Amino acid sequence: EAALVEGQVKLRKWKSRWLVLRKPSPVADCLLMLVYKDKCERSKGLRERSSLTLEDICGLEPALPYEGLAHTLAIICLSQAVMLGFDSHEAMCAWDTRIRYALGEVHRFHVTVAPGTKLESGPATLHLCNDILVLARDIPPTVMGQWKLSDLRRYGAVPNGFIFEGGTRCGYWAGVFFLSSAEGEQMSFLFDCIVRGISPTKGPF
Amino acid sequence: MTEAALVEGQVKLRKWKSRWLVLRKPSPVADCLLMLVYKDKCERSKGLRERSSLTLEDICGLEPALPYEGLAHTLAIICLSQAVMLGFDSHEAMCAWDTRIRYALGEVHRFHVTVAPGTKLESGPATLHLCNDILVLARDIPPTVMGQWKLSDLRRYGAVPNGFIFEGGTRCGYWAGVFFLSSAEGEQMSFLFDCIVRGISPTKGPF
Amino acid sequence: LHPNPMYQR
Amino acid sequence: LHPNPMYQR
Repeated sequence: EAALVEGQVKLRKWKSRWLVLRKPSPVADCLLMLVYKDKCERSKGLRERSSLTLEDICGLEPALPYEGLAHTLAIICLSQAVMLGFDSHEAMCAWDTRIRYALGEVHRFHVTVAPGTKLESGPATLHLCNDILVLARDIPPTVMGQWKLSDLRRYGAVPNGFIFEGGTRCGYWAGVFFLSSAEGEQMSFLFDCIVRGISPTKGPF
Repeated sequence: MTEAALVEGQVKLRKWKSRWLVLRKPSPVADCLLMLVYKDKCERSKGLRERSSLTLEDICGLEPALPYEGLAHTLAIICLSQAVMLGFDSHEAMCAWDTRIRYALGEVHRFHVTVAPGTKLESGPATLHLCNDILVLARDIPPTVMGQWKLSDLRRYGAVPNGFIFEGGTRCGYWAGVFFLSSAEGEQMSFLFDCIVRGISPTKGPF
Repeated sequence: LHPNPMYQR
Repeated sequence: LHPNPMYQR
């Protein structure tokens, strides 16, 4: 029984438990969480204490202070955010690095949302997750706006920011949206690749 | 910047009509295929907007070299709803397309089997398809889906002398029960099953 | 015949 | 600004 990652992680009080993470399908946006009692009840072969699957993943947010812990990773879903507690900044980075690659194209950009739209103003983080785009805030993160990339009319890098317009299909989230950032040109290139079937790193899908 | 393709070339489509066909995954983690059809290679070269588009979002498997409508080098994209028949001239181009599309979609395998009489399933020659999280049986030309299971809903399975047995559980309502297939590749089928349900790709390791 | 690890969940 | 080829599909 294989894992994309496993190791000692605290989960929600904090309970330190040997966590196994894997994809249930070779090509699907899901993580299967396997909660084991320890490394023993796992390296032996016993069945997990508990399990959960997350099927609406839309981003990852590392390095968050949360409930006493300096180094926590958020797996963000449309429905909820799963918090994982680590001990070192490195152990958590490892988990962020490994999950992002595994799930295909998942990218995060720390931006400032400009007032004027249905969105809330202020610092947030844009998450691209394969098909979908999302704006997340706070600890724990919550989704404050969502779009299918196929439902975008236009996007582009601008001096010190980024813009994307949502089509009518978007309903409440239709319209033009403005973001302040130094990674705008990097953002435009990613959107360019994805909407054309190109992974910037892996090439054609 | 030009729109990428996993494969593109001259293909017949459904009488038959020849057109330059572009196949690509709509997203980096897609079970789907986007079909992009141009009149000729030039329209594609000049990067004009395609004549037609289609997204196949319920693919069950691939199966090459079935005779159909006067052609012998054809590829079937088998879906829960419909089969899409592709027409090629050369044998090797068809195989190239089959091999490239298979790998790109994840874990997609097929085994020629004979379905034993006794169950809800029609007996006789058929092809068993594993498409990532789903198992399908397919028959005829053009192939139609006659049985479908989530792999996660199977209680038991295993290789046997000259065959392979699998059992669908309560999760699969009227597809529940025990099913029997004849083939010389049961050991290969069981090992494939063992790997997928544990998240291992036999070829790629962990997903 | 092999039992299926996915099924127990 | 960059138009989206995915849009009209």
